[PDB]
Amino acid sequence: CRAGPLQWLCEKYFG
Repeated sequence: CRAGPLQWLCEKYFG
């Protein structure tokens, strides 16, 4: 996932 503010959130939850 793109390194946005929700990088951690995107990778951990949204794949």
